[PDB]
Amino acid sequence: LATPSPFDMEKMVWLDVNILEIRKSVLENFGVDWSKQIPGPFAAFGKDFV
Amino acid sequence: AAGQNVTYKDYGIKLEFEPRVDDDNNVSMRVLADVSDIDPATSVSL
Repeated sequence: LATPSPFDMEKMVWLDVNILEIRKSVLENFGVDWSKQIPGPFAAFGKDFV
Repeated sequence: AAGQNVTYKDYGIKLEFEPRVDDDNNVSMRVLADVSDIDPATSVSL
């Protein structure tokens, strides 16, 4: 004849979460940028024998 | 599919409540609480 409870009282849990992030960066661009591919010498010949 | 139907999306303040009570007036419940607003920064134009 005994009956159960409508529900059981559970235990409560507290959650504490921490997220930490640090970012650092450097960027350098120094100097002189010369050309590396340049035209060279040329030579041509032409003649009419007849 | 495809790449028409029109749907409506709720926004604002929304609550849902499902309580249960014991003989000692202990309350076991599930609660949803939502607060949302329209943000112009992330809106697209299509």
